[PDB]
Amino acid sequence: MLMKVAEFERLFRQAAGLDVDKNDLKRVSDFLRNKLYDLLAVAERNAKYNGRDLIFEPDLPIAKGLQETLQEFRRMDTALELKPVLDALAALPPLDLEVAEDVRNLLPELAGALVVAYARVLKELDPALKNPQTEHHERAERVFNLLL
Amino acid sequence: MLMKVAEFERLFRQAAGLDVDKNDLKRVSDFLRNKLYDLLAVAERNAKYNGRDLIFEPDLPIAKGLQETLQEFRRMDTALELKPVLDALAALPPLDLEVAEDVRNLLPELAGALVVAYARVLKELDPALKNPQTEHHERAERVFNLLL
Ligand SMILES: [Ca+2]
Ligand SMILES: [Ca+2]
Repeated sequence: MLMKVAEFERLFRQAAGLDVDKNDLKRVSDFLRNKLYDLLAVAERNAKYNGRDLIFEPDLPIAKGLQETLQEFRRMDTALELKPVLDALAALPPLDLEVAEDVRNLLPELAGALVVAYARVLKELDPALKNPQTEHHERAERVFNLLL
Repeated sequence: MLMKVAEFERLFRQAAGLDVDKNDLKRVSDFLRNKLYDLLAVAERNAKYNGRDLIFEPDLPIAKGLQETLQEFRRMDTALELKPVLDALAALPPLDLEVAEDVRNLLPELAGALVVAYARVLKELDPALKNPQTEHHERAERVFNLLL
């Protein structure tokens, strides 16, 4: 998955005080992994459009709000490994272009930001929520699908 | 505002089957106007990053999900005028760079996609909602703020 199980749990807990059922974490990981993949697919397209042989941070379609959530994640002093993210993404078609070092280190942080955003979306959908189950996740995904 | 009152009303109905009044539209329009402005502000940064003095479509940080929503909007046969969008954006500080022709024509569509996404978020917050109250806008905005 994108990160260790305990890592997912730690983000859900600290960011929104939520406890995610293990039977849902795999899907959460694949869902956010797919969103991260989409950020990179758009980034590769932008890199080629600008005549570059490498993908850089500006190539990723990260809007101001997501950027601020990313900073929100960074303030959590939570270091996530790169390997699990790259391995998760490798299940999908490989990018043609090399990603710049700025982006490589960014990927795990983005994974964290995505989980943080996802957890908070769940909280907006159900303010008193504590233990989301399948149905909460399906709904959270529908919301995410609208903007990311 | 970003569009005619009639067009806002139409998008809210076609997108989420929601009704909207005056109090709603002024707040909604300004919020989405600011979101659209932010896309452009980031686009300007991206244009400059790529050594251009003109903003093109790839510069806009449009993630795949938002792009799908734009395509969803385009399927609603609701053509929006460019001028109301530019007038709305004029209330904010002008960018240094001019936008290219393809971006100009895209702006109204983005305004429409944003309304479509906003209405659908409101609907997710409460599938039984018919007319969004201040409570709902506050939550819908918080959801958008996490991603845009
Ligand atoms: Ca070019
Ligand atoms: Ca560069």
